[PDB]
Amino acid sequence: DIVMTQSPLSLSVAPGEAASISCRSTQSLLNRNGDNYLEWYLRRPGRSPQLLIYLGSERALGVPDRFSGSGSGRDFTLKISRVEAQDVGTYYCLQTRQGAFTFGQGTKLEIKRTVAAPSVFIFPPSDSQLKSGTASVVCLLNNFYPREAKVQWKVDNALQSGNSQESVTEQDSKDSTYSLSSTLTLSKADYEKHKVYACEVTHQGLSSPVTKSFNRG
Amino acid sequence: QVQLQQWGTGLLKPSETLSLTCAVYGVSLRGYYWTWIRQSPKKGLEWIGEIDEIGRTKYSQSLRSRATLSIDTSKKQFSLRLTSVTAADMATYYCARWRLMMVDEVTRHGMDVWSQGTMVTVSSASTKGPSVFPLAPSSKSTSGGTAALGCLVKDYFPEPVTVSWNSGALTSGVHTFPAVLQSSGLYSLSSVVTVPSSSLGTQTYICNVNHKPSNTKVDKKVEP
Repeated sequence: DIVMTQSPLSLSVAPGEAASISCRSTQSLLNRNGDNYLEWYLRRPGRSPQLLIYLGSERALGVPDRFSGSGSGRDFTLKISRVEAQDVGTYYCLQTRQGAFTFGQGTKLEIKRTVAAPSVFIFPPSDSQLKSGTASVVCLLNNFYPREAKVQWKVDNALQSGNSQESVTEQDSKDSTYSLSSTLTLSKADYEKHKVYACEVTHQGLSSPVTKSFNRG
Repeated sequence: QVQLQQWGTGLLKPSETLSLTCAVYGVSLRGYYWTWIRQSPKKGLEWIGEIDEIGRTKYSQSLRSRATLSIDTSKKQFSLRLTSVTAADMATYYCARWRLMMVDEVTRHGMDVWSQGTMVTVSSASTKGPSVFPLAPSSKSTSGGTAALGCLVKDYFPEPVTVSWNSGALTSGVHTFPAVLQSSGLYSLSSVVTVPSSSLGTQTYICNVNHKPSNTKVDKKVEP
């Protein structure tokens, strides 16, 4: 019944600048000595949680000097002095005082890097899939920033809605770029009916929408 | 060099029982507390319970009714059982090792080691094997020196699918995208890799898909 609320839900910080994730508990986590029962965990993209801070301020083993917990009582602040590309992921605060053992909301750290542009590639359907009775055309957007992008599918210059599903990787822990994969799926017969299938990509880094197309069908 | 390995039920039908077990390699279970922590968007990050080497247990009140933590120091493996699995029990599950230090009170120094994670899906759907299709390089796929190819894991249930390239040799530029859940209730996933265009034809690129719930491991060749 101890609730942990973290202040910045999402944070984009430039490489070299400081971040300050804040945490708050309904009840004081203090003990007689003065130590607080708070621990900080970092879940990197794709990995399991790691331990950063324990007992409010003590760094874990292998945790760089940048990570530094502080605070007493109910309010607590995890500070990273110099954010780097590796620091991407969602951060949590945990109370160990009163046996509910409740975590915090979570907080995504994102690296505000240089505006980049998607390397757009388009893949026509496999011969095996056509034999299977379905056809899937893939569009790939590789290593771009920011995350926000638009990928519209146009068959014979006719925008198509409801036949595609897209997926976006998380920020690369090295170059802080994203990648996107959109898959237009439809019947084998419906794929024979139309000719050209194009993937129109809209991004901030691009001057104008970029379109890629294959024409067999 | 401490390794915590998790196995158990990856797919449950509603009201059935969850079994998850963590084998510790490297250290004896003696001297630590052992906790199961689950993660889901509905529940967030949630503490289920911890266990001792003696057998003493601490549970969350909500899950106390249907949770049983066990331990076997000789076999160096502890387990969590969750009964009457509901749609709120579908989550990723981790096992952790607490680090504790005694100064007139058991103080806790954090969960130093965590597990790989085991996705547990609560659904009535039957296990379906994936279909692997090659996304091939072409003039459209190539962009200057960089060339793009891919492997499409079309239709599978439940979620766990692992994709490696060239039997793990190729990790440079390998992007495995999060899967998408189709209207049909099955998943779809794409893994791609950006190689130098000169490598096409001469090099041999293969994508290894492994869907353990269906016991389906396929190696597919990507030909330009």
